[PDB]
Amino acid sequence: EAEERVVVISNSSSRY
Amino acid sequence: EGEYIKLKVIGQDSSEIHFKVKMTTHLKKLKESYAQRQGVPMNSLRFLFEGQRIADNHTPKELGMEEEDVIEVYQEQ
Repeated sequence: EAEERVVVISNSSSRY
Repeated sequence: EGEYIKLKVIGQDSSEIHFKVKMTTHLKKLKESYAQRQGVPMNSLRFLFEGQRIADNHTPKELGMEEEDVIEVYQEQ
């Protein structure tokens, strides 16, 4: 039995 | 603030992964996540809603999707 799978789909600090 | 709707993505093997998306989210993001979790390239798959191809920049609003709607995934033709 597979379990339920729910996936949620939701710069000066840079140094490179 | 808009709500997430929960979509069921059904694989060729009848497996399911559910995704929560907002009504204005571009569905490319769902496609990429699904392909990642299946271990295959995104461009090897086609994603259908009521038999019609889901574009990268389709949104649930454009497609008229609602809570608990189904997306079917097939191999790209």
